Amino acid sequence: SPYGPEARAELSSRLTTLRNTLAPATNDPRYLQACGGEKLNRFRDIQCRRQTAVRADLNANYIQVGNTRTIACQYPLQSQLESHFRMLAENRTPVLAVLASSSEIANQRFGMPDYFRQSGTYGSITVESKMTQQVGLGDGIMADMYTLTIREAGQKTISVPVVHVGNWPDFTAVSSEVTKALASLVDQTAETKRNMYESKGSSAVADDSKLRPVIHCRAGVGRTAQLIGAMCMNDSRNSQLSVEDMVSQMRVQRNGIMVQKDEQLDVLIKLAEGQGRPLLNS
Amino acid sequence: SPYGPEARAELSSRLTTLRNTLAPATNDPRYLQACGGEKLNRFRDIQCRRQTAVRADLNANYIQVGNTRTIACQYPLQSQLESHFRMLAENRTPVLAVLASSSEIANQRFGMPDYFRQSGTYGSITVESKMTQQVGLGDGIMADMYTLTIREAGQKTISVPVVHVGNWPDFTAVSSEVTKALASLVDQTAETKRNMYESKGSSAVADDSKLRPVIHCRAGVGRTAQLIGAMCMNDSRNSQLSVEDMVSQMRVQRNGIMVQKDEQLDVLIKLAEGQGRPLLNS
Ligand SMILES: O=[N+]([O-])c1ccc(O)c(OS(=O)(=O)O)c1
Ligand SMILES: O=[N+]([O-])c1ccc(O)c(OS(=O)(=O)O)c1
Repeated sequence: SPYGPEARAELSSRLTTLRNTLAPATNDPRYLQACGGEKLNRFRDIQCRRQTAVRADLNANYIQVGNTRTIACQYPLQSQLESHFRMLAENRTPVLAVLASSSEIANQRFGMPDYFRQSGTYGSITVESKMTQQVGLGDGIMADMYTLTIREAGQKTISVPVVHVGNWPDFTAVSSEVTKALASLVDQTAETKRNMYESKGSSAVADDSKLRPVIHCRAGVGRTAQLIGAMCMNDSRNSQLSVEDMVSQMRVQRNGIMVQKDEQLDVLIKLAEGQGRPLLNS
Repeated sequence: SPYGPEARAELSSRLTTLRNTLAPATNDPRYLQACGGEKLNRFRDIQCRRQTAVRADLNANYIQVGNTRTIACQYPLQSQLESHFRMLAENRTPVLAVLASSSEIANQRFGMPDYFRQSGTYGSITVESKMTQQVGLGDGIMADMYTLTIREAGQKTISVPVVHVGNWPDFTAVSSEVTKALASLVDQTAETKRNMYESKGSSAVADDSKLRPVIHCRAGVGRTAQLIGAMCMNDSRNSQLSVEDMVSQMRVQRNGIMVQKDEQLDVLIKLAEGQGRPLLNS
């Protein structure tokens, strides 16, 4: 069977080799180094591939999986909020998906600023947050939506749709079903916003680096990778892209931890199976 | 005014761009293609989004607008009736809303079989039609109700409540007041039937692809989309979902013609205004 134990063990074997190869050495030239000064990485061992880095002072990467273009990042550190908002505004972000829970954000020990549910001033940037719809995803998991309006003197004002999975559970994986519902919602939100930009003749439409959904959880490697994998499977342009391809691509373009847990890879396996998409490359 | 000429012009503009982007190319990969064979699309330019298609041999789509889950389809071709009945039964359809007029049905040149007002045999499926209540909706518009009992050897017998509005003319919008009364009746009918299935511990309750109201008119883009929009505004879970959201969601999940006529979009605007719901996204 293409989705049996033997196939799963082979997929695991190829991915483990790749994680090992991509493990960051001290002062690794493959990875962004703090430039710095200020702490760049939220976690010491969770680093940001230099050649696909979005900004020199964020832990954030452009990732293309097949045809699917995204940005994946860590939850921005306190010091990084201005730069983070500048990334969001410059990208003409069509959806920001935050997969860290309300309980994580509320936990002062974790240093995850509640930057999208309240208004605020961050250096030369001001941000206004407004609550919009709430969408159930299944299993009682809820997406709370917002718009963030980012203002800065001498810059165009940009509003960004936010999808926040406020009760992502901390003790269990989220199911493939909830994952698929979340990828659909995030993709739909992006498509509505991207359409507005296309309608106005935005020059961002022509720029490979712009109009990318931005996805973060806490480290930007576990929950983030599970959603990015599900989004690439939702994309009609990605026929025949294997699970091995998707995960290898996320790993090379961000770090070797992308899809951090077995349960996360299992979701991607189950979604692929549902589509009759291959796990392994021939 | 957020409901004035300027707002409405901007809404139309965004919706037009989307329709144009969604236009099906010859052999478009975003859309379901005829599997042979028999005609799939009742109208060659009214196509069925592949990623949300219900069955490979029907022009029919799962649509979720905010939290509201439905199925929208074209009036089934004769050769599609058997598959159409199998969709209805497998979905444990809580209500089937038919918005095609008695005149259209009667017009033999339109090829719209009278599949719900009479009993019949469709391959291995037998269907028994029984008339139930009649509910007036305003402006002399009438909802005629039925119960379709679908039987097939070795399969569970399923009964489907039908709401047929036989006097909503093709290419028109009934008033916002009639639309609101029809959405209430359709939602109420589904609620009663869904309750029955829950009382019996039906497995369909847990399944997101099942228990969806099914709505069709002739093409499944005009009158259908007006009703679906009204149903989503009747759903208490959809606070702050904009008209721009609702229509963009219907378009991405079926085709770019959803909400075919200005007058239909006008009913949705008028219903939104009545609720202080936004027309546009920020
Ligand atoms: O490795 N980590 O540093 C790490 C820490 C906490 C997380 O919750 C996590 O998972 S993640 O946020 O889904 O990527 C990853
Ligand atoms: O868009 N169309 O090409 C189309 C064709 C026939 C219809 O009868 C129609 O109207 S509809 O049945 O209310 O969707 C729409």
